[PDB]
Order: sequence, then structure tokens, then C-alpha cells
Amino acid sequence: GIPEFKQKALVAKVSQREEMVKKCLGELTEVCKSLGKVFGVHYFNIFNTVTLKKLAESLSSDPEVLLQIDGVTEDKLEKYGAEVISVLQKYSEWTSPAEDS
Repeated sequence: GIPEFKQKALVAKVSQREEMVKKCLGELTEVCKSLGKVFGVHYFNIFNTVTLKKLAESLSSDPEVLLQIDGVTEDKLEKYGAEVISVLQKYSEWTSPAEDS
């Protein structure tokens, strides 16, 4: 009934997100490695190249969204999700407008 338009805090469109998704690729790398040394598995064992880019290109920390990722499964989102998403939560705040707390 009462839709919201004109956003809240306008600022850039196709520029800040590009640099945000890239950072996700790096940050996720760390968490991934840390997860391997603990789960007795290799870095690549956590997420594949296609996965790392996915979590970034989207920049959204979601369980269902990250599940549809290439290579990611219910076991990866339930085990690593708690970690990988821990680093993606930040993007969820950067992707959406406004920033209150």
C-alpha cells in the first residue's frame, strides 16, 4: 500500500559495489583457510573459484542464496556457512541502503 521510493541515502551506484565484491574474494579466502586447518581440509576443499566469486558477485550473506552457489551444498552452508557468512554479513549492510544501529 505505502511503497518506499527515492531511497534514503543516495550515493553512487555501479562503483562501490565493484570494489566491495572484490574484497569479499580476499576476505573469504582467509576464513576459508582458517576453516581448512581446523577441519583437516585444504583451502580449495572449502569453496571453489566459482564459489568464492559467487559469494562476492552477490555480496549478500544468505543461506538459501549461498546454497545455490556453484559447488556449495547444504553441508557447506551448514558447516562453513557459520564462518564464510560471518565475513559476508558486513556486505549485507553495505549492499543495502542506510546504516543505522
